[PDB]
Amino acid sequence: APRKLYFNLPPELKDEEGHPIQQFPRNKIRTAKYTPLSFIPKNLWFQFHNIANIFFLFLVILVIFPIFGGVNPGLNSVPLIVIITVTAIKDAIEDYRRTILDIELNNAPVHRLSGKARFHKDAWKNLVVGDFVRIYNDDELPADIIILATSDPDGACYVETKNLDGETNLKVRQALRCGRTLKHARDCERAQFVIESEPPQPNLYKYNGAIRWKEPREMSEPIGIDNLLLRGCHLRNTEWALGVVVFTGHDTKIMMNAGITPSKRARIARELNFNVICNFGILLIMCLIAAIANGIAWGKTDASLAWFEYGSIGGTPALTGFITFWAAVIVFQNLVPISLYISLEIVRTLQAFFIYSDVGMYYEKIDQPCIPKSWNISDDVGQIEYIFSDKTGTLTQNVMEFKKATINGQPYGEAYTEAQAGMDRRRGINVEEEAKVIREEIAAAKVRAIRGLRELHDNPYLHDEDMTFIAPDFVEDLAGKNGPEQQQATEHFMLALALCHTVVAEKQPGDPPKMIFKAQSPDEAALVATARDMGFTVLGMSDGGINVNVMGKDMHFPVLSIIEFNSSRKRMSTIVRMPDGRILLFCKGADSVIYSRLKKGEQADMRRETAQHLEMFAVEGLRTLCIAERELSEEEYREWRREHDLAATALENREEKLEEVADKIERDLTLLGGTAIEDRLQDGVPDTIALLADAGIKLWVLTGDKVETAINIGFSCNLLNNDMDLLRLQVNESDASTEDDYLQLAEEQLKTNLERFNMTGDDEELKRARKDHNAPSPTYALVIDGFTLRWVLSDSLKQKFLLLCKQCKSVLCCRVSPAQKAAVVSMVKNGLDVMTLSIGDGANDVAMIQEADVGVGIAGEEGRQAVMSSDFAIGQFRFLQRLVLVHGRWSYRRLAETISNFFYKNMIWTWSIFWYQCYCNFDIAYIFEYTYILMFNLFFTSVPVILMGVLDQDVSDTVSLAVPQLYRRGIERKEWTQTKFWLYMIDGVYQSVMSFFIPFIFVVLTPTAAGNGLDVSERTRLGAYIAHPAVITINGYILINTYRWDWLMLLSIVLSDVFIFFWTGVYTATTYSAGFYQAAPQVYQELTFWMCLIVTPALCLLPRLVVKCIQKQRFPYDVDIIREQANRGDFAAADAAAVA
Amino acid sequence: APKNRPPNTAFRQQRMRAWQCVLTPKLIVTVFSILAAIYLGFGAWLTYLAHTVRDLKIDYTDCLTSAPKDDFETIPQNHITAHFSAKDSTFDPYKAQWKTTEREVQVANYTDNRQFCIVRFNIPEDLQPTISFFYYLENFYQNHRRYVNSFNAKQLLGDAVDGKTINDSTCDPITHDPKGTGKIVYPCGLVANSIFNDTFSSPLALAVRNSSDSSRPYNMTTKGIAWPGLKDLYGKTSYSLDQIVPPPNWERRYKYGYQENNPPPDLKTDELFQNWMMLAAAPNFYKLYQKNDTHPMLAGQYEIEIESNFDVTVYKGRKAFVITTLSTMGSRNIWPGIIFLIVGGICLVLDIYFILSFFIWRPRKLGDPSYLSWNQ
Ligand SMILES: *[C@@H]1O[C@H](CO)[C@@H](O[C@@H]2O[C@H](CO)[C@@H](O[C@@H]3O[C@H](CO)[C@@H](O)[C@H](O[C@H]4O[C@H](CO)[C@@H](O)[C@H](O)[C@@H]4O)[C@@H]3O)[C@H](O)[C@H]2NC(C)=O)[C@H](O)[C@H]1NC(C)=O
Ligand SMILES: *[C@@H]1O[C@H](CO)[C@@H](O[C@@H]2O[C@H](CO)[C@@H](O[C@@H]3O[C@H](CO)[C@@H](O)[C@H](O)[C@@H]3O)[C@H](O)[C@H]2NC(C)=O)[C@H](O)[C@H]1NC(C)=O
Ligand SMILES: *[C@@H]1O[C@H](CO)[C@@H](O[C@@H]2O[C@H](CO)[C@@H](O)[C@H](O)[C@H]2NC(C)=O)[C@H](O)[C@H]1NC(C)=O
Ligand SMILES: *[C@@H]1O[C@H](CO)[C@@H](O)[C@H](O)[C@H]1NC(C)=O
Ligand SMILES: *[C@@H]1O[C@H](CO)[C@@H](O)[C@H](O)[C@H]1NC(C)=O
Ligand code: BEF
Ligand SMILES: [Mg+2]
Repeated sequence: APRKLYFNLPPELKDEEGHPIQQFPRNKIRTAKYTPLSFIPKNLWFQFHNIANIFFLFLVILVIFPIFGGVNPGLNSVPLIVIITVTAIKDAIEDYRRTILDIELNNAPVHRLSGKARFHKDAWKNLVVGDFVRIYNDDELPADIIILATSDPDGACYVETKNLDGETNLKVRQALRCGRTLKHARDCERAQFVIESEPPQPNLYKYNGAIRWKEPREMSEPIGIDNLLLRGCHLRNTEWALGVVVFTGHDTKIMMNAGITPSKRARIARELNFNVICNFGILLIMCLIAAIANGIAWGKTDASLAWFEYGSIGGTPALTGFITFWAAVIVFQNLVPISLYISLEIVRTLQAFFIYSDVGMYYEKIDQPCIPKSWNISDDVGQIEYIFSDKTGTLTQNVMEFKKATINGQPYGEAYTEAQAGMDRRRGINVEEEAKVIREEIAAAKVRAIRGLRELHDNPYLHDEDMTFIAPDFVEDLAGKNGPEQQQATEHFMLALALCHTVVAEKQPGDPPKMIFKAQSPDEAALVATARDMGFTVLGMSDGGINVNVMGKDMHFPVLSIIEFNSSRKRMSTIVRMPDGRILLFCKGADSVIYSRLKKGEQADMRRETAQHLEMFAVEGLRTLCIAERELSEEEYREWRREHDLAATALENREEKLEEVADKIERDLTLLGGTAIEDRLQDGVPDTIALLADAGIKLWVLTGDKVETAINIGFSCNLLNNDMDLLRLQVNESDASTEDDYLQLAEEQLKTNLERFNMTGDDEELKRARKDHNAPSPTYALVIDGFTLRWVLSDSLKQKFLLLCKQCKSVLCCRVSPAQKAAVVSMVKNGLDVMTLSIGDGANDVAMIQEADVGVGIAGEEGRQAVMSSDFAIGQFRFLQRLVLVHGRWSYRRLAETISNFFYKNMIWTWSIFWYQCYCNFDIAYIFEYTYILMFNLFFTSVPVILMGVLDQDVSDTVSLAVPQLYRRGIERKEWTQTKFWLYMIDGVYQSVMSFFIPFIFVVLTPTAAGNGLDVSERTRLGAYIAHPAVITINGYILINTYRWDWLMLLSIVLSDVFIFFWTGVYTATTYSAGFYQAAPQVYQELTFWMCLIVTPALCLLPRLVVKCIQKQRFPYDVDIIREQANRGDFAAADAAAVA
Repeated sequence: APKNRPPNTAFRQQRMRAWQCVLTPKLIVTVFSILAAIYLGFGAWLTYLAHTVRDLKIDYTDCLTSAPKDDFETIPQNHITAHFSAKDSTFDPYKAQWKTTEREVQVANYTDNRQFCIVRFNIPEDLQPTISFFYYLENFYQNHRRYVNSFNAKQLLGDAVDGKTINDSTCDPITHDPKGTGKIVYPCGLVANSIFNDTFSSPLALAVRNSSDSSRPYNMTTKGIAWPGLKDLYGKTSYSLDQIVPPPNWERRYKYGYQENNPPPDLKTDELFQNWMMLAAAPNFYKLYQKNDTHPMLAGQYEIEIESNFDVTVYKGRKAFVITTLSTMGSRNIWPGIIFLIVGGICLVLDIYFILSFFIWRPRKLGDPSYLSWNQ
């Protein structure tokens, strides 16, 4: 919907009631799943995705017909209404927590104006399209805004796009040419102009429009991205950016890549749905048996029912069989258990709570624990592989230091990395103590280097523990030791690192004034911040060029010219007239960009040593840079400047002429040295990645940042390695290539790569790849940018692509778009039958997060655009190991055991009832006194199984991090199979047989077994006789199946059994019951009661006890052996170390 | 200061005290040992118990069917089930004579003619007190859905409820007057309708030639035969005797209705009615009729007069009577002993096999990193 905007008369072609066309969304943002006005129908339809609720609602409307057993009002209609209401209450509370953080975000302030005559503070929601807006430094941007002016002239603002695109540098944006002159806050009400725009597009780097600035008659200024401040971009290096809001709501490219928090479901719910259907099938089969047998027995003129009972429930045996069928369906309702869904909701909410309250995942710097936002999915985290990950936000803190350098063929690093620490301590060498002694050597070298710097000129700007380039050899080489010429080399190098920059310097008064360096990228910021920590500190450009404070004495340099950085240049230069009279050109950039611009046939050993050292550094994960110099000539400089400003005057094709003239001066050079800046990871990220990869998970880093920084971070995190072939799928978006040739080139690359993996995507090697769970060949990585990714994700290549990505051990996407992130996640999620986690920190990440099975956000303080739409909200990447390894396999095993024991429980109950029906001509008569059935699943047995589900843990909080291989059992989904379900149901049927036919034998195969001799063979006394041992049996089986018998579990078992005894003994002491008038004194005080009470639980729990003990001894598990190990010892070290 | 710090309790952090229930073979051997011991002990106990009691069951449907009219013919062996330890005494069970007779009896006014059976059964040894006397009804289903909810509670409690509430209650077909009038039946259900109608006349111990007088009536009572709570449930009626009538089947007993000579029976004292109106569970139930707590029945050729008022072969059912003597366990039930012995025996054999396969045979030393399934 291509729109238009007017600023001070509307277009009469859209009149009153015709102008509201182009209806623009409200600037509010809804990540909540439910609105107040439409929460009820949406939530009801969501809860009914569980199929059993259909059966329960039908069974509730079926008891209204007053012909079957139980009357409708309370007994059968209270449970459904209460369950639906408590489920809706839980979901509404959860959605309201999401909504309260949503409305906290929506009230963020923005200086608004087109009606206010001043930029008064307002909120985001109050931003109608076409309203002026002022923005200040580091302000999150409310909506997609076109620039109109800014603080400094020439229109240059900086945007940190790290939230939308993983690029770190402050991208420059230009105010449009005519209109920059509105500096004031109220000189906008005479700014009469018109905006033309285009329909909203999710492509980030494609946008176009126009302006009509009304002696001026007609203007037109196309506006690419260079006039578009996006929404997640942070405004920097500018005091105010008086923009205008063009997009709002979900028109913005940040929001156009998400839905509205598509509600996820826990992937156990679906297999549980199939199991519910199978149980309903067996329910109908048994009810049909009941109906046929009841009709057959009721259509006889020889049974004692014809004489003594004048009856039929209908004037036919067929009709009475039909009535008995439906009545039995009422009685055997618990084959499809009603208490399953409320029990699972209660267990999942308690597990989400326990996740929320774990200090082992509490991050101090942001003051929040691992707050879960979807309490349904707490078990899926126990099955996932394919942890897709952002790079710029999650992995790397995005603080860039200056570690090493190689100048005049001499390296100065003296540095150590936790990455290398893990890489070495994984093998047999350098296990534990070497880390401590090496860090001690680094601390010693640091203090000695600071001492050496102090022996030089006094540096007030230098601050200990504010420096990372620690090199004592550098200090002694700059002092003069080891050579009179090497001193000159290092001095000139550190002077070059203080000359080629463009950083702005600001002094912070007070204690010895630490100077701050505002740059265009943290790269040159780290460069200069180290170029002040070794003398040569920098000052402002005081009307000439830079001022360098070299060794306590100031030096004023006039800067002749500067050629700024670019994405295509890959290098940046400056010519300066040094105080020694001669002018000098410095040029710093990529390693492979300067090696091309070098005077050939010189410094062979120097250049080859620098090459090998930069190879070492780039393998260690550092982002290398080369600096080169050339002694320019005065006449050469002025003639190059005349060519330069001539190319500047040519208005058409100007930039290409400037790039052409700027390439005639940077050819002959020489290599001063090579720096090595490090983009810092987070803490424990290499260890987290090692641990996860040992568990079975495969990690695909897919950033939106450049292709070589991705490989750098893949080397740091130890994803990549030095023994790894590289697969770079590339279709160079060759200019104007025929599109189909794109697909043909991509197909040939895919075909040769699959070949060499010794296969191809023939669709037969996919059904054999839907059933394989093995760590792939560990010597392969796949680097693929967005373009090649765009073309391999279209029709059929996808399949081939999948197989490719399944064989290579690592994957590193690059410059990938949010939509393409989601497309890769969906390709691995749907093309395979596998679970999927996505951890993120931004907009691209919100698209990746909602499409994955489990969405994890990082609270990276960049505006929680990807925290308000995630499953979980972690603070750091290192807590992901705690989450997935502890609260994942735990939760998954817990839910599996809960639902298995639960099916067993309801099976034994209803099949005991069914056997009794067998003994009464299938005319459905309760044996359980119409209150045992009412209170059984509620009081006597619910708490033991819910506790087994909520607070059971197999190994430990630390033995699980110590042995991650156990997580493999959750990868292949081996704890909730379809043979545990059937084995538990067969167990339930057997135990029902035994737990009914033992007490029946005891008290029915003999005349009144009651000691003093009286009627205890009654229909209800036998009910108590088989309903007390049944409760003890069910609670014993729920206890025998657990691993950690603790305070609460045993307490709840004891209270449930004592509570059935107490409830009987209390309810049968009044006349209100009249069937149980005094059941306690004449059932308890019998001896057959206690004999059955001690024999049926053993006779029911003995087969699985035997199976369990043998299947622990003769055949083990992995968790079995890890618990047999961690029992004695072998893990007390980790425990004692962690607790203190 | 950080306020969102999750409380470092020992419950929130899942650190509660606990016992990791590892199943090492020093824990399961003791479990199976103690289970085998306790269950073999209780099995021996309950077997001795179910062998310390002794009883005799006699079936009498062929009384009305095929018993003779004047001579004491013998009973076929498929009717006598006698569990008596001291076998081969001067008397031996499995030898009982029986004879039927149509007899003109009186009840209130009209002297109706019923049909009687007379059974001469010999018990060979004494049985010490609390000798009970049950009747036994095969193929009689009290446990039907419509049957077990068919009575009024307040009426049995003793009340004149109404002519409307009783009229539409769960005792549908039998709650109003069968004849023309609109009287209301006193016990309005079909559970009180079908009460057992036979009548047992107490064992007249024939002359054992010790006290050679012909009659030795072992006087067994039919009072204090149910739980006192039942007596707290029932009560004499408040009906005016005007609007109540036996429902359809007490007619051959109240051949004129409830009147000043045949009055409505008070239920707090009619204990056989209290035994009947507590619904049995199986179709082959027993129910208590008489007892005696204070004197031992001696070995003798006793004789019982069973008025066979209940026509039971009409639906292929069977009826019988038993004279069991009790113990602390109950009556003679051989199955608890055998079940306890079987459970104990299987626990013992599994204990033996486990101690063998975990101590003497290969023990599979604990926790070795060879079975870990990621080390193969
Ligand atoms: C002890 O209990 C048993 C069982 O309750 C009882 O046997 C029953 O006697 C009644 C009659 O008193 C029988 O009911 C009759 O059945 C026949 C055949 O179906 C019907 O034809 C009869 O209806 C006629 O007679 C009715 C009464 O006069 C009239 O109202 C009606 O209009 C018809 O003319 C009547 O329904 C019943 O079938 C038997 N039960 C069995 C199992 O045979 C026995 O009499 C009781 N004895 C004592 C002393 O209480
Ligand atoms: C309980 O339900 C029955 C069935 O509908 C009601 O039935 C009938 O009640 C009337 C009213 O008393 C009886 O009539 C009396 O009948 C005699 C005939 O013998 C007549 O001469 C009298 O004038 C008087 O009408 C009728 O016989 C009776 N029928 C049956 C089959 O029971 C009964 O009224 C209901 N109870 C109450 C309290 O309403
Ligand atoms: C058990 O039966 C014996 C049978 O003798 C009863 O003893 C007789 O009881 C009556 C009173 O009911 C006395 O008149 C007789 O003199 C007693 N006879 C003898 C020989 O003692 C005894 O009372 C009955 N007890 C119970 C509890 O029923
Ligand atoms: C018994 O009494 C009732 C009423 O008191 C009477 O109708 C009946 O005729 C009497 N019995 C005989 C045999 O007359
Ligand atoms: C048993 O004793 C009662 C009470 O004295 C008496 O009415 C009854 O006739 C006695 N039984 C026999 C068979 O005499
Ligand atoms: F902005 Be990112 F590292 F996807
Ligand atoms: Mg990010």
